[PDB]
Amino acid sequence: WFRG
Amino acid sequence: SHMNEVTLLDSRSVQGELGWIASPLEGGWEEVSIMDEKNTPIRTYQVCNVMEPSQNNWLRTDWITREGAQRVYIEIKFTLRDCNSLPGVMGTCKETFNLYYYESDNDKERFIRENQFVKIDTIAADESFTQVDIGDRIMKLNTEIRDVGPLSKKGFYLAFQDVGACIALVSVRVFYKKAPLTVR
Repeated sequence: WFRG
Repeated sequence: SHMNEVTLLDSRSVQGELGWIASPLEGGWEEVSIMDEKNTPIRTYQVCNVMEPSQNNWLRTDWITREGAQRVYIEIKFTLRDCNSLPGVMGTCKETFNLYYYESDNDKERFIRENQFVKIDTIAADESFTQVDIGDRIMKLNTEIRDVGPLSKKGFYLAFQDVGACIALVSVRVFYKKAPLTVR
């Protein structure tokens, strides 16, 4: 879920 | 009283696969390569099964020497998505994860019992965080540190347990403290  | 740090593991400076071991292998913790705010690749571990019942997703490192250190420090940088931004009225969403360790003389352990892992703490977002501009948003990259000892085996395995958070582990840095040397 965390794309940077 | 100034002590040097001896670094045992620095996950953020690993290039290519970390190769940590997830239980379950699929549908729990996943390795996800992301770019940080400087377009530098980081190997992260992520899970977000918030539309399910409570979780039991484990992730472990391979064996880490303690080099006869009495105490080891474990610093985790992580980001999470707030439970109030996610759907569902089952009340299972968490904003924490669990940190564990297993001391062992065996550097090739596999298929370890949950009850061989000793809980260090429930890790929560608190006052220590770096603010990162992600477009219009300010992301908290949270930093939490814990320490364990007195250690008594050649090394140890670290483990991370997800119980139902929307969580990304960004950095794991493991170190011990050592008095400065005398420069002969």
